[PDB]
Amino acid sequence: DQRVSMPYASKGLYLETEAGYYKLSGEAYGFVARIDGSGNFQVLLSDRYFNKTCGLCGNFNIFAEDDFMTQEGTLTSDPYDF
Amino acid sequence: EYARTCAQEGMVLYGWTDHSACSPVCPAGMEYRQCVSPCARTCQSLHINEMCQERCVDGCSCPEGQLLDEGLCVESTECPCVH
Amino acid sequence: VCDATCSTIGMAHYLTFDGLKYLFPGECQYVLVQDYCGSNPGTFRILVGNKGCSHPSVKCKKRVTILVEGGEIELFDGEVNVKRPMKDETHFEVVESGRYIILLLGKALSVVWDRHLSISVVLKQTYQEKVCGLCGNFDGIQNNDLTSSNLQVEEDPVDFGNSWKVSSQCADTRKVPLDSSPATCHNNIMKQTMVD
Ligand SMILES: *[C@@H]1O[C@H](CO)[C@@H](O)[C@H](O)[C@H]1NC(C)=O
Ligand SMILES: [Ca+2]
Ligand SMILES: [Ca+2]
Repeated sequence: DQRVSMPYASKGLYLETEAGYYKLSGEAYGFVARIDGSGNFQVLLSDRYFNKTCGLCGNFNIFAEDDFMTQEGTLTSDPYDF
Repeated sequence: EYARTCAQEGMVLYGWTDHSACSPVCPAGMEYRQCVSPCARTCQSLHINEMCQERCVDGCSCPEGQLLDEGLCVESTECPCVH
Repeated sequence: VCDATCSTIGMAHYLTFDGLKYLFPGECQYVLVQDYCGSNPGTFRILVGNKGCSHPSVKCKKRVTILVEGGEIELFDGEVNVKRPMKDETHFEVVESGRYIILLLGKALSVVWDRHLSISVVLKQTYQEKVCGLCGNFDGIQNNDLTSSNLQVEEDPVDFGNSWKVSSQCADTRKVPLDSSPATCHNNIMKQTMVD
């Protein structure tokens, strides 16, 4: 809840700005998030989490049709209740 | 979005915003380049090279000179000191 | 004149050549020592880089990138790795003897590494005020080892090492309020005696 300044580097998470746009790097944990001026989240993520990380950005497999596997595990046709 | 999704695949595209009549928003002094290095040579920096072999990233940056100093582009002649 | 020796005693301390312990907890990458200083050719650029090391703990693995003879040999996680072999391989040498990684690089340069945190670079009589960095200038004068990159002596070391970070846009470390008790030993006077 405490507002901190920026940059910031605690716990292996460097919270920097790159190219006028904000970045949150976690290379120890395997991810690089960022946001632009308009607001457009982006998540670059390593191959260590292949057919793993299940969430709102889907699993990191090769296929693109099966990547709505709900928190139970259910291939749903709807992109919304997922 | 379509620009970046092709860039990530290993094939970048160039100058598409010249005629598209839409440039992404950025603060004053900078506008949207394409494939600028992340290791922006700023003012209070150490002149070291060939450690930043990182990949190339899109985003807005300063003009050819006009080094960065605290979130604004300022001319290289007026580089301050710090104490 | 004898052969001087930097060190990194623990997670966040530094012992200069001439002899000056000081406190600098950082989390970016920092120039431990180099030769490209002012008006010189710039042969070697030993660097050091820590992650999660502002508060010492079982975290804080160090990374070390040493840049001599157009090379890039670096080390972390126990082993040494060559990302770019250097030209004159004759001077190169690696002596994995005991708990250490002794590592020569020339007639007047050597490095030691205890596989965990310590960095003890040894230089010879050759230089004598040709270097600078977090280890100082190697001149014998013991109270000018805080000459920052902007060519002035500072009094507070936490503003010194912030001058020597490579990435000029990462986070500069915070001026900690001074006290004899660190975080865990703060208001835990029982434990502060068992450690003493
Ligand atoms: C993903 O996980 C499943 C279950 O372990 C496995 O059968 C599959 O080979 C993995 N990768 C692919 C190609 O789906
Ligand atoms: Ca998928
Ligand atoms: Ca000195």
